[PDB]
Amino acid sequence: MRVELLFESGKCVIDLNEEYEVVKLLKEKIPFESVVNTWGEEIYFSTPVNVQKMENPREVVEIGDVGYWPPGKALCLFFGKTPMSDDKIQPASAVNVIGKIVEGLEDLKKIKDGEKVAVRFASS
Repeated sequence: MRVELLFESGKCVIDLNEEYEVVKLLKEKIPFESVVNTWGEEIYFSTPVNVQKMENPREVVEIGDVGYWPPGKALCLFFGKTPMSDDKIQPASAVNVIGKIVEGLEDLKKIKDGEKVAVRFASS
């Protein structure tokens, strides 16, 4: 299940495996908009969904994967090493890896902490 994220500065697209309740429940809440929040070298936003179940949790990811941040109802978008590591790009919590940054991996560095995402399903 694709999802395209347009911002003011640029855009990306992320793609999420439909085996997961959160992806199905997100289908009720797309398109949507949000404040693009930032933390070091990741971007997240206050999603309108609320699920805390996690079918495939991890404690580190690649520079091009996507999770959900259940405890704060946020997304994540990991595109560099945040300040919360030493060896490897560990996130703020044991987040699932349910999605992939299929696109946008350089334009994410040029966003601000408020470039108004407007999320869509992609395949427009």
